[PDB]
Amino acid sequence: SFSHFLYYLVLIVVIVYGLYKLFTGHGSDINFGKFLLRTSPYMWANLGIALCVGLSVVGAAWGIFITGSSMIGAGVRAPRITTKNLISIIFCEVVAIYGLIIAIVFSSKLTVATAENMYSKSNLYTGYSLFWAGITVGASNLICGIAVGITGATAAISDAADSALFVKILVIEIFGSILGLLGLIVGLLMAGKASEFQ
Amino acid sequence: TGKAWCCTVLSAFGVVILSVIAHLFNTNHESFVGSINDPEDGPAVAHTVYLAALVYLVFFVFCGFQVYLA
Amino acid sequence: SSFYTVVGVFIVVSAMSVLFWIMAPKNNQAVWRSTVILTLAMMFLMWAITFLCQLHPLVAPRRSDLRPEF
Amino acid sequence: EKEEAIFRSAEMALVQFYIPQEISRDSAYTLGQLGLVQFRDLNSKVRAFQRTFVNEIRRLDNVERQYRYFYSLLKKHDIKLYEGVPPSGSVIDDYVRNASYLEERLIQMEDATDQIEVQKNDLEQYRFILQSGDEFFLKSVNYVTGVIARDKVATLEQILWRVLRGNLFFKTVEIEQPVYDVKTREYKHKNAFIVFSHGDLIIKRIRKIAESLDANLYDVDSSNEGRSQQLAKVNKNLSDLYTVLKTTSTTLESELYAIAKELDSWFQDVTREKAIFEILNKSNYDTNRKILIAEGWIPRDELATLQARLGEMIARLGIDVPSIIQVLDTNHTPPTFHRTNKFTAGFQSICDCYGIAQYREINAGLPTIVTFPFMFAIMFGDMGHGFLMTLAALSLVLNEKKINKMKRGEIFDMAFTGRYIILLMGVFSMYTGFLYNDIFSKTMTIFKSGWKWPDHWKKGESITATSVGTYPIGLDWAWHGTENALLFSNSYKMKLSILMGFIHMTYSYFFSLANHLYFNSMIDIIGNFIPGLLFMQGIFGYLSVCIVYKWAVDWVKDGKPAPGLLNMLINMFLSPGTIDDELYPHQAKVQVFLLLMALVCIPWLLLVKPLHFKFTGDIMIHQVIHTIEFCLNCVSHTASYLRLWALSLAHAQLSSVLWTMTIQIAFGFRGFVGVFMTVALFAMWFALTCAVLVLMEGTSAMLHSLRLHWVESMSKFFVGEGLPYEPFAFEYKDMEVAVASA
Amino acid sequence: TELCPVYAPFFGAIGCASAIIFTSLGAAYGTAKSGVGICATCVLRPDLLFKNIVPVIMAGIIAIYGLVVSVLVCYSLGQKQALYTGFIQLGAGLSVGLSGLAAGFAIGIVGDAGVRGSSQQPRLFVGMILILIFAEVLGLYGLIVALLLNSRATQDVV
Amino acid sequence: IGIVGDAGVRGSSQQPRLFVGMILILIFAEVLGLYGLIVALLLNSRATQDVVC
Repeated sequence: SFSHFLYYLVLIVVIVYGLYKLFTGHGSDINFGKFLLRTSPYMWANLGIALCVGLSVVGAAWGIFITGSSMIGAGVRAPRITTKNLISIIFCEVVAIYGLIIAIVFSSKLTVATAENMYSKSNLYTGYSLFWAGITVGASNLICGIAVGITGATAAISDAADSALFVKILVIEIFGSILGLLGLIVGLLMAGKASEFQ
Repeated sequence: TGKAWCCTVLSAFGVVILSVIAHLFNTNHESFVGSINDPEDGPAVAHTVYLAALVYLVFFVFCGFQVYLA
Repeated sequence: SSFYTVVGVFIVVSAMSVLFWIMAPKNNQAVWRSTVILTLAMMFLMWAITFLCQLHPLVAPRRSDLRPEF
Repeated sequence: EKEEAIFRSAEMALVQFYIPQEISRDSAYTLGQLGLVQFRDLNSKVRAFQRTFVNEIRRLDNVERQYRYFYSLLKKHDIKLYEGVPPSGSVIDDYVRNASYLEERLIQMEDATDQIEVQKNDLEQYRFILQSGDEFFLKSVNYVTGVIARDKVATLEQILWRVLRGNLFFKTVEIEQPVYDVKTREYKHKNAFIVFSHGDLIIKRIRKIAESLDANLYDVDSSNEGRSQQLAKVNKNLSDLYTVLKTTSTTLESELYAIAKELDSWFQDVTREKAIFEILNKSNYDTNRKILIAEGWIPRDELATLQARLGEMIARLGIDVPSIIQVLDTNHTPPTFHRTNKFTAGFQSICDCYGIAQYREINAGLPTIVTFPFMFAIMFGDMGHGFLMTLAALSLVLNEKKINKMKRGEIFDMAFTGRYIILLMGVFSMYTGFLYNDIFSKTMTIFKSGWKWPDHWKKGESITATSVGTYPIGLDWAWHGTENALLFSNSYKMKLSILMGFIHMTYSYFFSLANHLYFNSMIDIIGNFIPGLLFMQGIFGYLSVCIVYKWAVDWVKDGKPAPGLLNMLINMFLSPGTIDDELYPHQAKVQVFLLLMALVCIPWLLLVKPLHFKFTGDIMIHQVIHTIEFCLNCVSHTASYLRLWALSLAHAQLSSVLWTMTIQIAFGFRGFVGVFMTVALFAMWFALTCAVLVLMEGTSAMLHSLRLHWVESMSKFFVGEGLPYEPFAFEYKDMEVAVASA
Repeated sequence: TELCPVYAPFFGAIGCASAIIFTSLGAAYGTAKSGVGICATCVLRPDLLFKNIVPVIMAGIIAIYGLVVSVLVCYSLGQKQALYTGFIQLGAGLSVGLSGLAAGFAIGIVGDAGVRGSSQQPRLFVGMILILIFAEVLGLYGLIVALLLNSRATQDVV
Repeated sequence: IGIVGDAGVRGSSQQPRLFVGMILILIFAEVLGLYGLIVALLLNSRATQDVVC
């Protein structure tokens, strides 16, 4: 397709450029380390925070529409299921709660660094830490929200089929929610020793 | 028809609002001629808005007579 | 003026609320009391918020389009 | 005395009616006119001979169906009804027999006139084809001509093109008036068509194709004016058929006029009879003593009126009805009844849409009367649009009696029912627009400004004002047109949203307090109300008082840095005991005390009630779920009240963009072009103001105010699940509504 | 300068654009999907028309949140702002925009499903309202994070 | 031209009168390439006009 054509073209351009730089003796000109050193720690920290909250909300809303569409479809014949299938919606919400909490905790670190200490060891560490912990929390939350929404859709269907079948799928939903909790915990541990910008 | 009543309502609101606007322009009100981007004319804008309010008054009278007649 | 302006307006509004609670008409007395007293509470609260936000402002108006004559 | 019953639901008593059989209809009618008894369905369980009066209900339902058929015929002929002690019992039989007899006669007449109409339509179509021009018939049998439905003309042309393999000379002409078709009972538009071909086989194939599409084919004599004789013949047939149709229709309309002057009274009487027999079907029929046992819910203050009216009815009916009323205590849930009036009916209705109040709990409609229009007003804070919507509501409420007893529809009916809702929304929107100092995106200059611009400056110079005072009421008009107006007003409106939401939530939670006191659930006070109140105050009430205090303190004059309250609140939890900028002395100690209090209140709520149950089950999990929900809500609802500021900002920006576009552009022109441009741009600005600001933004603000009352407010106190009070009462059932509900 | 390079306003301007654009896209998806559901429902049940408008309004609030953040980060913009400030405004715009995008998509899908279900089962309207409230607080969370970042934008920037 | 000519020859075999209509639409599709040619010719005329090294 067109998108795959762009993927192949970009790969070809990258390989040709890297080989040209390598052959001409300028392979080190593609300096990822220097790029990481000279890039603003603020970009990494703010991208981490924004991607954390945004991806957590994306997963929460994702699973909400999955579970909710299935609940409303299954409620045409079984309107009883709605009240206790809202637990799936809550499980998807708790994901965005995780993302929001991490965003608040990380934005607490977004102080202004001094000009001569912008790219210090600690400031670069904080930028990388907030970036990667934000991606960890946000992506784990996106995955957890999608998974919990899928399981809540199956739970709504099973509940509509038989009242007794809901609790087992709810246990599966709890197992799904543990993933977002683990992403929260790891994001907190990754930024645990990250100082505020100084 | 309801066209006459709708035009009557719009024209009465036009008379009221454009009369207020023309008066505020004539008195060189802060909210209307205070800014540099706002018209420099002042009372000259007030005259135009008064003429527009009079046009809306003519429309109001015509449509109000028509709706009562119909 | 100061926060004491808010306190004085609160005193006046509380006096009005108490005297209306005492003097509320017997017919629909709960309706009268709730509607009037809660309306006074909300109106005063929002006035007090608007008054306090302007009491000791941290940001002053700034513009580049005000003509010198005004 | 007569209980107001608007703060809490009216007090209910369950009463048994010991109705004798011979006066059952009279008793049911008297209770119907009284309109204060909601009857329990004692025959609710399914069993043999469950309803004693199935036959009466069947008879009266058949009579109602016949009346609906009569009304359908009356509307078919554009005939208007005459809308201007119980019946004898034989009067009901007379209604049943008359309904059956008139139904038979009217079906016979309708069938006869329907045959006449269908034959008239056939002849009219044939005349219309014969009345076509000569060129319509210009490119043995040489063509096929007929009338086909408009929805099938294209299909017929495509099919004829394909069967004839091109070589198609097809003409179709629209018929101006739709023609009724008995097959679908639809007034379908039709087209007269002609198609030309030579061979007999292709003629018959075309005829079969057209007739398969339900096209009425006709035989035109010739392509020349020789068809004039057929046209004259059709005119003669149509003349005779018009005479016959008038003869039939005059008699049919005479009968319809005869029944129309009394159809409404018949419908009212028959509906009342069916209602009383429905009520009697809810009564146990004790055959041993020929009594009907009726259990009903009645307001306790109306019990005297019940007894007086039933005593009067007994006094009229001899003295053979002893002790017809017996109040009996029960464990059934009483219905929830709030005595509303024209003013409070709409607010009670909008609260009852979420759910019916529990019996005797605090009614949310009474606070809603003010809080819903005022929250709307915060999100709709424009004096211009507030005045427009106030004018609409005033037109609704001043013509209230004229609009009552008037056919409204749906949008007009909604506007009329919420006319006082719209009135308070408009009045409060005028007030909140005054406080925002906003009228059609412009500002008022009522009082002296608290800001003094510099003494002198040059054209286009950036000038900053000096605070010389405080604006008495509203936002200072010096902010209009400044490049940092939104900077100040966003802080103002964000803090205003937080503060008003905090006050609303606190009021609702104290309603939960008063519910607990009324139901004497001190366990709920100790283990559910107090921990939640302390949590919610010590966090967000502390935030609100911090907002107010930071407003009260002059930081520039004192030389102290104005603390960021968001940073303050976040560090209160993340970094307890450390203060970046000190709002007040001893801030660290007060903040750590508040944090420990709020943290303790979570085990408090989660344990004190279930441990009180266990030490003095499902109560544990219920309380854990309740505490989780409350702790999430205490933060999420405070956050949700930011929609007040959000919608106020959107409303103000929409007003500004609608003013700066359209109407403001007109002010820069002169002459006749300027005057016409001003007129047209005002018309455009008013149309977009009504459609976007009043209609779109108004509906958004109503919905978000309703959300904040159902979710943020009523989650604090409103238990719900109550049974609505639906007393057995008589009413004027409309024939339009009856036919529309068929 | 080091702390205020010339391209620093790019992140603020593009964060403002993102805040409005992604929230408008979410709100437009919500409006379109819910509105198709409403039109499908109200062919046979026109009495539920104005009752079914709720998902469209809850989609509009998403774009309103984006507008709020765009206004804030626009008034924080400046030619000589710090890279700290520009990335703060980028983070605010991106957070609210992505949250509003997700919330509006969920509102569209859930509102479509729920107007159809409430056409078939009136008891589903309350459940649909509840799910939409849950979907709307997600855009609210994105707004809250944007508010935190914007509040911190003015700190100690020189 | 490909799309319109395909449609117009498939429809002209059934309707002879459609030939002139297909010709008209094909002329309208051809003037697109003609406009591109005109733009290219004007550019090429300016390619070396007032050009120095």
